[PDB]
Amino acid sequence: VFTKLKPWQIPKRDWFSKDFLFGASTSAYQIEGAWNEDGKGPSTWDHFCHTYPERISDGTNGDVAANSYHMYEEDVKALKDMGMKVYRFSISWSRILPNGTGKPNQKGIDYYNNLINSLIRHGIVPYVTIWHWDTPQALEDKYGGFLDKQIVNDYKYFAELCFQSFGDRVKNWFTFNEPHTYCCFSYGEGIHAPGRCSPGLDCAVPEGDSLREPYTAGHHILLAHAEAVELFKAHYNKHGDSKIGMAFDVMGYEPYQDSFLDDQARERSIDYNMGWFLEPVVRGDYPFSMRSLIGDRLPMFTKEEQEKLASSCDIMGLNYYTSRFSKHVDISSDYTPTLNTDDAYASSETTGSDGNEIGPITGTYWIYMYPKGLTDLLLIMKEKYGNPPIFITENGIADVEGDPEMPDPLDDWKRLDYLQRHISAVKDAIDQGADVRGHFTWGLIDNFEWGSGYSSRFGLVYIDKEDGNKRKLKKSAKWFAKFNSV
Amino acid sequence: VFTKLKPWQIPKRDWFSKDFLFGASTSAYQIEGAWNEDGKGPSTWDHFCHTYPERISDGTNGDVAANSYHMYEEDVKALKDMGMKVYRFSISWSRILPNGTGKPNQKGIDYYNNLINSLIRHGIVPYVTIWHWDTPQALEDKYGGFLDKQIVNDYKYFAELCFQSFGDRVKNWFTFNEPHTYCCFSYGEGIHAPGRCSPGLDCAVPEGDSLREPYTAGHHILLAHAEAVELFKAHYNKHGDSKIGMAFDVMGYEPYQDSFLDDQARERSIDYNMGWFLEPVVRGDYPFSMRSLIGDRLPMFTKEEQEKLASSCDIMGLNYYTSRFSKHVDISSDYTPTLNTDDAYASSETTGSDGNEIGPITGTYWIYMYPKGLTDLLLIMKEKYGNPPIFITENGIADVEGDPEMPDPLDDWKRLDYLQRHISAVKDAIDQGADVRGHFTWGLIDNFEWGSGYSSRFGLVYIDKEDGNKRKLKKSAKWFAKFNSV
Amino acid sequence: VFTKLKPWQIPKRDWFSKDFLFGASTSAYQIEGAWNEDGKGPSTWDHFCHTYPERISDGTNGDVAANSYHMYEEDVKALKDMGMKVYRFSISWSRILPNGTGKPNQKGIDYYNNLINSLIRHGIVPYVTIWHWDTPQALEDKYGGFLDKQIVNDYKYFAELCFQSFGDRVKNWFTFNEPHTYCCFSYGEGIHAPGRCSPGLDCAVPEGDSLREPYTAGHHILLAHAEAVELFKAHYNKHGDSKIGMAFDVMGYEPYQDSFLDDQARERSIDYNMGWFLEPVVRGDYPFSMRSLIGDRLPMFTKEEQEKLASSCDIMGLNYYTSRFSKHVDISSDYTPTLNTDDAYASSETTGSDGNEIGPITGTYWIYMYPKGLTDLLLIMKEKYGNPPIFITENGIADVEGDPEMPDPLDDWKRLDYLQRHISAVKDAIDQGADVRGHFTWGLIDNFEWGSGYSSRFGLVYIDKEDGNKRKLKKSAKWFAKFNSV
Amino acid sequence: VFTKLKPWQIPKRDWFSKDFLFGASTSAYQIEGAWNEDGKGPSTWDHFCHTYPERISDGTNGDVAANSYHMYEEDVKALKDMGMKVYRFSISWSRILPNGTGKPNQKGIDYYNNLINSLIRHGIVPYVTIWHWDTPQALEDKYGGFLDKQIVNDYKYFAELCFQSFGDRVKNWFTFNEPHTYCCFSYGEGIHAPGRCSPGLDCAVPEGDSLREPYTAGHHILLAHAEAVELFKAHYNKHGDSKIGMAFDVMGYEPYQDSFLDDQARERSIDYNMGWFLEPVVRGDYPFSMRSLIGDRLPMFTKEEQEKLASSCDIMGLNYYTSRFSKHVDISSDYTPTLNTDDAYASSETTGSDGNEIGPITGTYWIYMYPKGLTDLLLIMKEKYGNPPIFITENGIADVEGDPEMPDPLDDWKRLDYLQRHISAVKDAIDQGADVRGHFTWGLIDNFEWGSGYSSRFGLVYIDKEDGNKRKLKKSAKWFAKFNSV
Ligand SMILES: O=[N+]([O-])c1ccc(O)c([N+](=O)[O-])c1
Ligand SMILES: O=[N+]([O-])c1ccc(O)c([N+](=O)[O-])c1
Ligand SMILES: O=[N+]([O-])c1ccc(O)c([N+](=O)[O-])c1
Ligand SMILES: O=[N+]([O-])c1ccc(O)c([N+](=O)[O-])c1
Ligand SMILES: *[C@H]1O[C@H](CO)[C@@H](O)[C@H](O)[C@H]1F
Ligand SMILES: *[C@H]1O[C@H](CO)[C@@H](O)[C@H](O)[C@H]1F
Ligand SMILES: *[C@H]1O[C@H](CO)[C@@H](O)[C@H](O)[C@H]1F
Ligand SMILES: *[C@H]1O[C@H](CO)[C@@H](O)[C@H](O)[C@H]1F
Repeated sequence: VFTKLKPWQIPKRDWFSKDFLFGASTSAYQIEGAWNEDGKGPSTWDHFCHTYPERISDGTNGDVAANSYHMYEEDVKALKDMGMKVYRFSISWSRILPNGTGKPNQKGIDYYNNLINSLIRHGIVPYVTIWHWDTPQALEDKYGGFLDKQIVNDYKYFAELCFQSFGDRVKNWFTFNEPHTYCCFSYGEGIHAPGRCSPGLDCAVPEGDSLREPYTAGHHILLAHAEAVELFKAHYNKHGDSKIGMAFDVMGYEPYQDSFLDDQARERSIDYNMGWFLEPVVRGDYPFSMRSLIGDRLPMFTKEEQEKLASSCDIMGLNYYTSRFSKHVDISSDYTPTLNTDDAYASSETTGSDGNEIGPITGTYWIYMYPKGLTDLLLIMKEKYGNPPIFITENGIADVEGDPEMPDPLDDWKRLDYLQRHISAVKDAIDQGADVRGHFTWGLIDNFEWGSGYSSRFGLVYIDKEDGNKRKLKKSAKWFAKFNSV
Repeated sequence: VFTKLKPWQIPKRDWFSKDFLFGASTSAYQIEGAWNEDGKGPSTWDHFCHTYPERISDGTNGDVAANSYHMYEEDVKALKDMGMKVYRFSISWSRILPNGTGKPNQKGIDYYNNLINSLIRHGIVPYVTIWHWDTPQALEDKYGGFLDKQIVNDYKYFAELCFQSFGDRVKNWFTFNEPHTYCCFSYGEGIHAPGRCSPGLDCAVPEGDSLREPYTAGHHILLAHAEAVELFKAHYNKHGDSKIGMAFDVMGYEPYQDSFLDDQARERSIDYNMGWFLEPVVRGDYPFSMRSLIGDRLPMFTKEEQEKLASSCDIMGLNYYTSRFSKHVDISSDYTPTLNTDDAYASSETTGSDGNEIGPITGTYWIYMYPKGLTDLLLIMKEKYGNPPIFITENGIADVEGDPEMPDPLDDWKRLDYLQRHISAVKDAIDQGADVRGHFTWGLIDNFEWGSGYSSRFGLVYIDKEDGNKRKLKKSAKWFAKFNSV
Repeated sequence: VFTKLKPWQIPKRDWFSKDFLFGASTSAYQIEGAWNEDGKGPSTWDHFCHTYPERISDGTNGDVAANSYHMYEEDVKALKDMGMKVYRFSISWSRILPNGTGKPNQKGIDYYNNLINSLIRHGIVPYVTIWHWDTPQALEDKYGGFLDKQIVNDYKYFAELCFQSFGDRVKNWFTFNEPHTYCCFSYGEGIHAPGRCSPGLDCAVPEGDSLREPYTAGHHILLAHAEAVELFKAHYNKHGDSKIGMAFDVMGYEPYQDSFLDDQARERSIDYNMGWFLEPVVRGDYPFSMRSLIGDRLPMFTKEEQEKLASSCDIMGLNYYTSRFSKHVDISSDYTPTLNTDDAYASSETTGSDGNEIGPITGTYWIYMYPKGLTDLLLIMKEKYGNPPIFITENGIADVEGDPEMPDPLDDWKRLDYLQRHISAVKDAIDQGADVRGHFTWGLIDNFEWGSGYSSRFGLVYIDKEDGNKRKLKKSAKWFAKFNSV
Repeated sequence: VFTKLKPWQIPKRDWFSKDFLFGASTSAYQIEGAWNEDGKGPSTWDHFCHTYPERISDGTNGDVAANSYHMYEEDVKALKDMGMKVYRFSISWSRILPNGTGKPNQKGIDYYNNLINSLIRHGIVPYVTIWHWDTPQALEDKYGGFLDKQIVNDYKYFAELCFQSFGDRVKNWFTFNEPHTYCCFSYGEGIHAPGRCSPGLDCAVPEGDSLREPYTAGHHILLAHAEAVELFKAHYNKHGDSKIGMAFDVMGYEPYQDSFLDDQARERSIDYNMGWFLEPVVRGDYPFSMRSLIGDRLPMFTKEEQEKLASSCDIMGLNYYTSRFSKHVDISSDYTPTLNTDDAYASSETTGSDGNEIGPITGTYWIYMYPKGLTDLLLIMKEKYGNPPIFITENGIADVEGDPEMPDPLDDWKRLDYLQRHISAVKDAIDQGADVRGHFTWGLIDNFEWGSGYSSRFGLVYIDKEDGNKRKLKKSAKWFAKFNSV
């Protein structure tokens, strides 16, 4: 049993202002393929699938993906067929600068220009993510990538190349997508590229430090962000018509039990999941809870860095899927952190004190449906962080390959119902005064879901692997066509 | 200008239930004198005035004080004349056990029995504080007093002697009064006996550690408390008619500025000022904020100790005078704590972000009038800590000797107005559901105010030093006589 | 110490609708100079500085001021450089009709036409104040100016000349600016032109009646207003695209103490400060509190006048700077009013019952920062007076010449912070449903601040007296350029 | 149609605390008879019926009334049969001091002692009204009664005689009952004894001043009250077990229409009806609205009088029947007050702006049922005047002689339903925190209703005029017997 909305509860486009923006997202590694064509350099993700293919659940990789490097016109067509106003895509760093640094790859640039111009031809606004986990392996080999401060200037140069090549047409940018997921998975658990973790943990490269490397990578992301935004505002915003921000993964939290301790744990969960990266772009420092618990493992900003970081986003993206219960862990003699996420002293529980799961499972094991958590986080943005302009830059569910209760990949009523509930939760936040400007479904098309490969399908549009990677509208996509009055 | 209540706003006795208790407090060192009579041993406070007399502002000490060791019948008479229902006094450890341990001093015991029996004769209920800063100097010399765990068992034995000698008549007990003030002043700033602080700070004995000794003393107080309460419940409560708790100094806090940082600082101020000692008797551990900021300087409880501490108070005393603004301090490279109170990362400010003091000065430099802070703390007790039974075991103001705006020591309209506002703030909390059971003014009589000597007068009843230490009712006391319908 | 907003609390242009209007104000006498050029007649203010120069604090006058009669193009340029959408300026009655009545001065008219056309050329909307304290001295000499009903028809004719000359281009008008300040200062205290007060008070011309002349002048203003608005609606609004109202000085009030008496005093303060002039344009009579306290000194309206006055504003301006505490004064034998403002029976106090000032001083002695008072008054407009369209037609602070804490006249972070807090308070009112349509800073440029001369600088733009009256953008002005995305 | 409460909405005794007091009231002139027996002097009411019998609607008077001077034991019996805990009765001044002053009438005293002792024998507490409109005609003849200050001392002496004769047994006193009704009717409209009004108005003695005499009488009542209470507290409250206050007639008010003017009118209605007499005993002065509108016709208090009046009631009685709409009247040229009640500038309307009466008629033309008005006034007491102890000292309805819809005088379901609704409204106020201590129905027995004679029956107990003035329990009385569990 999965209870759907009553029909009079289904969102209508008029619930939202005329300037509010509906769209969908993808990322370069997840859809493009052509991983070695036209001069493209390898990324950490090319390298990690090619050297540790067993770390992808279903044995696949992104060498071809949805083949959007050649089929992008079909991605544009599917957006136009759903009536979407915005497409949020990412630039593959390694496609445009094969060595991370130096000579731009002109074919890489032409590709983005082609997609950009096609969107504009079709009345769709491009929102661009500069970096989406996607680091050139040349920079990884040369100095350990995000673990070395040399990443800061190299990223700055990449960002600049984006502004120069695409900024006359692209007016909305996100520097980084999901720094918290990236740091935890790539350098804490190590299940994501480049696959690092502490000795004795199970990841491709157990030569790292799960209590230190995530913070180091994180700190360089934030410094990279501040440099790029400074450069943008000084030399690439002459009309004053362009906006730049960052997109954050966020989970909602509820206290595990009715207890002032779990109330405190909940605030530590949110600092750690959201405030890690958001509190630096707001005030130029990490949350106090994090500095107090993580100490010398969490680098200090200089005064110049504090001030460059504070107020560095015109827009913020929130990538939201699900929520957890937050359960208080005591500081004690018998307990020491082993993963970076242990430093919150709050375990994320899928079941609450009364023995119930937080909401219904939606397909993949980690997406429990809890739209209230999203409205809650949006009200924190409003009340605590100054109500800056929010886009929901990811929201959606997977259908899991071979699941007997999702036998027809186009009949995604479950995805549709989740998306309708979340859009309705965004309406709730807007009615309560939250400054939300858009909703971008993850994903436009089924794509390579990292460690799960293609086996997790997140698209509004089906990618038929047995039929030449053809784009087919699912039931969800067809609802959007009607909703957007196409 | 000091604005008084309008007359229709003045509390009436009927505002409060018939079982609600109005009373006054004193402590042994502050009123008794007779510091070496009838076999009494010296305390840390005898020693500290006799060895470091220059640490008392006005050059005085407690050798004679109000001379309540001989004039207690006049203290009883003054309570009866105001119509008070309760007298909260302390037992001098050194009077009853001159060496801290061993043979009881029978004259010391007789004295308390005399006071107790006189109160009961006069219809007044005795509430007894076992320890009020007042440690035998023999235990201080032998092992450093509260800095050594041997204090735990020695205190237990003292408490037991109290229960045995006085428990057939005394049914309400506080183990300790103001642990937070005691730890900060006696071992942090070192302005109170035994006068210890870090090398390089200005106190009588700069041989201590202002970042460690306060926590050590504190931890032993809490262990001493748990042992005494365990012993009490097991062997001294056979009728089940007796109650035992602890009394805490508390300041109200308001955020310095409208900022989520100062909201966070405020919660750290309250943990540090109130939760330091209260959160152990509630859950058997210190506040998480304190463990996170203080780490190895804050001792761990064993599991037996956690469980003995949790729910160890039947009643709690709140000693309230004033409030502060709490201002957020960042964890940074350039900042290290030097006093224990630095570990809150929240400075207590008397002036707020708009440049105004929190409330009017009342006489002594640290008592700013802010009755709202008291209602607020009472609602935290209710909402956060389970609404346990609260007594206001201290509340009041000083008149400062020689102040030209308080030229007549009996005309204390200012004290009266403050007390009426605070009683009215207690009524506010009770109307909002806070379980408040009594209000004890500090102090019954002018007394030795520690480092300020007699120059700070806190009494409802004037002690005429030029007229044989005679008790004279002030205007405040006379209001109580009417209020209590005498 | 002057605490600034946290950076995430700073208003952004998007807080406000696209039709909301940001602008700045000036007045003719305060900026124009050229006080006797091109046929211009003298005003009461020319006369009052020339006959009583000692009544201007710093010994200056408005003979040249900012020299905007010749430098208006630089005023326009400074508005365009800040990105302002609206300029609210006043018409000098005496420039356009040197004798008050009769032959128009064509050069006077040409001047306004030049400013108007320049604003429109530069995309800026003109909002025009017809009269801003600025009465022709010929009418003052002939019949005592606003003290004689002949002012009513003479003003009507002046207004008509404005509508005829400028109404094809100007579509928003205010008949009068700050009647309450004008009546109190010019005829009560007498510190403003024409400088009248009761015998025995200290003003230039103590031949008046501080209990009667303010009400007489006031009543004629209101009658003048009703005549001009009747004429406007009947003959100068053929497209129905024009709006006409009045602008009121207002202070916020808080009760001095928690007392139903001070609650009553507060409502009398607001009637006297705001309702004096606003309640006539709403219902066609003065507030009942005023008629009850002022009796025969407060003229009666006829029925025709009541009906002409009621609903006579399409738009209202609120000129807001600061707030006061209102303290109840008793009607008693021993007390009689001497100034008109005594008739409120409520003294305006800068300090409250707890001994604190209402908010921080901002430079000049009478501007205490209290943005909450503005939101409060805006909610009274909404809830009590029918939520008519409100413009904040003045709001700002002075920097005082020679103040050692404002040594650099362009570094006006203090002004900027006050303005950001007030804009944010306007946002608060709008979120609570108040119909606020614009915010005009006082002043566009440093100017002649009446009895304080040039020594009080109110501008967003500095007027460099040592550099040829050159316009220089202050830090506040530069913030507006960014805020308005220029 | 008169809609009754649903049965589950009917008050139960347990709705109220165990100390809450249910009782009934009467007054001396209205029930006693024996108007010239045993040495009793005549009152203003004896004189007024005997000289102006045509001013009593039904041609009757109080010469015999209920004959309670001889049948008081039946009044006691009826209270005991209903289970009442309290009887509020008045002392006839003229019975106990036939000449107003001088030799006490011992038989008059014996009578009250007999009633008092009988109540106590029967477990009923006496609450005594010293004066209830009932002035000795000797004082009326000698100096015009309440119009001369000599009434002040004469009343003081009468009160003292009461305290001396009855104070060992009577512990609760009201100095005066309904001063506002008394002043308006006796000296404004003149329909009550001594029957005075302005020349040209229709009353027995149109030789008075309806704009001045009510205030003069009122002011002396208040001075008389302050003197008696001062004397009481100083010499007749040695155990501190006695309480003294005043009882006020009050109507509820609602604004006639939704208009800030009617909101203002409503506050003037309440000041005039309730605050006239209540604001003096609270703060020692009349309401500001009254001083502002009434000026020299409203006498000033001296400072001694202000302070003697302020806080002069331990208890307050509210006599409540009904409510009105308050409609704003303008201060204008064409309008001058003729009756004292015109000075509120607020007409009391029985019908509201929507054309509906405020509530259902209950029998007599002026009692419209509106229990909400009572809860409202009780919350004003709580929120504005300090929540002093309130008794509802009168509340009830008349059955009108010959009314065809009340043909059986004992079947008073209508009275019962009104009383149940009002008791329930008192419960509402108590639940919202109002300090209400008792409910006394007017009246214990049918009695002489002043200008309406016996034709208005207000009793819980019927007085059978055709059967020897026999007491018969009505349906209402029988409900009380059950309610009070008899
Ligand atoms: O586990 N997560 O919270 C989470 C969030 C965003 C993500 O993108 C992913 N992910 O790609 O596996 C996981
Ligand atoms: O400074 N304090 O907060 C504070 C509290 C209780 C106290 O007893 C004292 N004291 O005795 O100095 C001081
Ligand atoms: O004192 N004021 O409230 C006030 C208001 C507006 C004003 O314009 C002035 N003023 O020009 O001096 C003063
Ligand atoms: O008319 N009234 O409001 C009112 C009030 C109390 C009353 O006692 C009377 N009365 O006796 O006629 C009348
Ligand atoms: C947002 O989450 C989705 C779902 O896990 C991922 O595919 C994206 O890459 C991440 F950006
Ligand atoms: C409570 O505070 C008072 C006032 O500072 C001290 O005298 C007491 O000893 C403390 F217990
Ligand atoms: C508004 O107030 C400002 C500041 O006092 C004055 O300069 C203006 O003339 C008045 F309209
Ligand atoms: C209370 O009102 C009742 C009903 O009008 C009168 O009879 C009383 O005398 C008055 F006190």
